[PDB]
Amino acid sequence: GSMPALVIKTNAKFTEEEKSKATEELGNIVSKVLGKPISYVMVTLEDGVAVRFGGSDEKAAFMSLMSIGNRAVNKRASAALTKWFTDHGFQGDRIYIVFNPKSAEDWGFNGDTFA
Amino acid sequence: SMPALVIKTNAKFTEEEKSKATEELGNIVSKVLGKPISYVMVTLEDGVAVRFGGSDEKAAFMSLMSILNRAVNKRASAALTKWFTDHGFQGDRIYIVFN
Amino acid sequence: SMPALVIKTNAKFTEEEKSKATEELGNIVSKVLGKPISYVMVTLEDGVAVRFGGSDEKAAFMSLMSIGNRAVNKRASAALTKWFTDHGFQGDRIYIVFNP
Repeated sequence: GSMPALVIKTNAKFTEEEKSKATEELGNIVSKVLGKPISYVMVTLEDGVAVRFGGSDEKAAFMSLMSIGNRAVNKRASAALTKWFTDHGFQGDRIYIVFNPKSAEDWGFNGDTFA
Repeated sequence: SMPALVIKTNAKFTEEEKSKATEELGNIVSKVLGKPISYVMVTLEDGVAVRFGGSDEKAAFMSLMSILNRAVNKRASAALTKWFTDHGFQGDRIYIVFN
Repeated sequence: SMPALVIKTNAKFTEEEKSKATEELGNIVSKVLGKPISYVMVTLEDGVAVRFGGSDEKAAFMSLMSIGNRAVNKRASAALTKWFTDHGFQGDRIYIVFNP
């Protein structure tokens, strides 16, 4: 799981400072669970999004975790990312996490691809 | 058969900057993919909270969806990244994912 | 097994307009994918800068994420497009991509 990117959407409304802290902390979580250095970790966080999950528009979050190229790692990543949100008052079953792995030739960085 | 380019950045653009970006980046995609000019869906969200390499310096995330190959992906990465480096972004803070 | 519909538009919606849209579009996903609404995620972003066919006229982009066929995809496209055309969008400015 190299070059990971975590894209987050939530209907919660965060201050600018809350988002700055969130991208740091969620990025550090990604770095830790995937065993990748923080220098390649990308995090995007969009708040104030209209979200409905299970028919309810209560607080919820949608996340996609993308990376270059695992049952075990996915479970640890799901748990750790979900814990950041439950630590901030979200119900865990309203945290939707999807994983999108990619081949090196499908990842652009620094104007090139790693293939 | 029409590609889609989804763009997110923590940079803040004026309306004219957004208008020019979706036109120019859309035309880059059309040209590199061998599609007609304007035959592309482009979305651009600015002011997004972004962190890359631990830093909240200006950065951009792009997803390019086309119903692509190793060679075309490299040309697309270079051409899209050049647009951003020409507009003040660091080349190593541009992530492009191909689908 | 939990589908997600991600919507972006350059239209501007009120909070009440967004609430109604996520409800009705989510109900369409439930029906066309044959999944209970408890499994369906909908996100909606308005005020997005969009260009489609070279034009920044009112338009909507949708990505439907669900594990998996031509037949269901055709019905999904038709039903989701009808919601937008019933709510003031031009049909040829509705773009839907499927990600299995």
